[PDB]
Amino acid sequence: DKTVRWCAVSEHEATKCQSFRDHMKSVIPSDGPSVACVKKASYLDCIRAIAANEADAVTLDAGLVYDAYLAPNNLKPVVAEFYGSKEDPQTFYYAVAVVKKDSGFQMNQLRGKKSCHTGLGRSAGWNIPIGLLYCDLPEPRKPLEKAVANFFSGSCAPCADGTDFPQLCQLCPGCGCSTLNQYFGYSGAFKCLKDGAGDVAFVKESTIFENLANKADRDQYELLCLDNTRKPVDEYKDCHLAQVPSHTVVARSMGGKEDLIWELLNQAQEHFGKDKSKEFQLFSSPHGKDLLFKDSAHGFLKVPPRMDAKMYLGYEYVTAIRNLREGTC
Ligand SMILES: [Fe+3]
Repeated sequence: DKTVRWCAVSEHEATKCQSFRDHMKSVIPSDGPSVACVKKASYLDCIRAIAANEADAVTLDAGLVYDAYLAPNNLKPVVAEFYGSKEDPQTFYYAVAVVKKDSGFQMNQLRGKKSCHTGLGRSAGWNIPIGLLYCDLPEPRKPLEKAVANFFSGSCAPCADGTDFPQLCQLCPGCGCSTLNQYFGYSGAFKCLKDGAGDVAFVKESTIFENLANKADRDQYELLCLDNTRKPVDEYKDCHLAQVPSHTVVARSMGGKEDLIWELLNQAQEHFGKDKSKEFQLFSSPHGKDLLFKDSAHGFLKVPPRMDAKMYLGYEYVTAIRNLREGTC
């Protein structure tokens, strides 16, 4: 019993959140957990809000989970999304590089091309691809934003500083850090490529399938494999950049309501999980893609007692992120 203040980032998420609140009210008893919606302009305002006791929960891509863990925020992962199916839940997904068929370039010929990123600091859209290309970048590689802006001939990296690094917002003026920016997130990064703004889109394995329903339309796209070859979009298991940890809901370390957060989400997935309700869907919405939780998610799993961001993410991934921030070739 009692309120979980969910942090909605911008308009579309705020609308889905208010719908969430309302449908949970209709099914959950007077003594069950309820939802309140707090709207912020970016995921960063959400991390700050939670730390400052203005909100309680927000789902973050694993790469952002690391930053949220850092002081002075010190937030921790409490609930994780899982993909695949309820039968064989996957707590990881694949980072892939989508390109158009016959565009004539491999992963080793990305210099000078235009790039579409989900957002600065995110797993598939930034950490993995930029980590792999790091030494191919021109010195000085610090700041990273400058070396990246100089490698490609223009990009859309939502949440990046357009003032200091304009080329990083060339494909999406302003580098908006929410769904208000049409080239934000997985589906936004894919639109950026489909529209012809960029040459490559750093997204996950399900993105193209979530956007193009016909196989004939998807046959016009390919994946860049690490062995400097290309494979069709269905062969991502044999052509991906890396496997990354699933998105996770984070909360305060003190007075964080993690029990209530789990109680709310567990009930939520039961009533509004995949194929559960005709009235409301937790993992989809007429208002946009990946709002509050990823559309590709099938449910939630509780994170073990007192697990910190570092242990949750793993040694490898945390090293990848570290090596990107300082990093020596
Ligand atoms: Fe992600």
